[PDB]
Amino acid sequence: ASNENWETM
Amino acid sequence: GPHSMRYFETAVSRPGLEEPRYISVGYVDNKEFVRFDSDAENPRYEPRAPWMEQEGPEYWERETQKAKGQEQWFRVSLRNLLGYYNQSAGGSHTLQQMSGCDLGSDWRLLRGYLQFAYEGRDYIALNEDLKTWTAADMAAQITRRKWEQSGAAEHYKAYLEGECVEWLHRYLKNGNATLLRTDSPKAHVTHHPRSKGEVTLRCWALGFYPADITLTWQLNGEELTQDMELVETRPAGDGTFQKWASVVVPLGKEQNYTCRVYHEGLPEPLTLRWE
Amino acid sequence: QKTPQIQVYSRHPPENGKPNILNCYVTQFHPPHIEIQMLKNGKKIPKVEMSDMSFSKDWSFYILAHTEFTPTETDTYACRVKHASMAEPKTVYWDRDM
Repeated sequence: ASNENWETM
Repeated sequence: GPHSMRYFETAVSRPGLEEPRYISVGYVDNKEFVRFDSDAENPRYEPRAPWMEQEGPEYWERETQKAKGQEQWFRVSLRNLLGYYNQSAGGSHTLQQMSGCDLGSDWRLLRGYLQFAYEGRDYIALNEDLKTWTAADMAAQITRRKWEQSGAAEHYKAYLEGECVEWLHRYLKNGNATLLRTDSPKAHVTHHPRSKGEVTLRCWALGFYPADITLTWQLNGEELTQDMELVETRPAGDGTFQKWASVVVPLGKEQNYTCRVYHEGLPEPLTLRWE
Repeated sequence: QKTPQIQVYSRHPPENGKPNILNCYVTQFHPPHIEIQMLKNGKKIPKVEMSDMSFSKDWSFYILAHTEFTPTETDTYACRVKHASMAEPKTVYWDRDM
């Protein structure tokens, strides 16, 4: 299962 | 041996005002197992290995939901980088991400991984400690500072050591048969008479899995360092690989020259010569 | 701008008259937008199968283009690639010895 990123770049 | 899970994400901005194309490819031991593509008729995560078909509708639903959020994250980030690098949205730009975990033979965590590229060049990576960031240039520092301030690495550390590890354990179990298999190379030599008696001899290795292989040529027990031409390992398309190594120097005296194939799937290293 | 590396080769060893598969393996390229053509005697082969796009650990892109083909001693086969990093399209001809 994949991951949801946190803060945008 | 060692095990790994990796997700390779790509967002490509589209000049013609349209939204970026987002692709996510999952790998379990360097073999594709899942894939998402925003350009599909119905964009959703799809099984790309037979053993993945056993995951229920709730699994594919949840993964598609995550991919949709990722599509938005890459859209926002794509726009931010355009500002950092003083770029035009009229051109196409590329944002790539690599993340996952490595395990040992005992299935215990070796290390977590999280890396980003922009325009195919390194941008920012999470350090092995999964606490600190390495920015690759002055614009990537803006992101590093922003991510330190938001406690971003803590989120990634939790997944990389938690969920990444737990999910790979399930996949290695469910993919048991499919993952353990190796195909041994089938070798042979070809001779192509070149100019002034100087016949070139080519050692072929075909139908092997995995891709790592070693091919060598020997002149009466002495390995050939120079002269030996070696093609890059290529996929045959059936799920196997091919490679060849060639030696030029042999004239009308070919039996002095011997080829050796080394592969983990081999019950013993192969040795051959001929015409 | 990374320059595409091309390999034109068959799935199985070529035996004239025996149906086979012709592969065009394109690697080491950036950006991901590429144009690949397979040619039978200087002419475009309709029904060229293309692998989905993937990238390597070094961030570069790769794609495998393939076609159903029956080798003969007269019939020639090639792969023409168009990429932003190249001034002109690169053409690699099939050689049964490589």
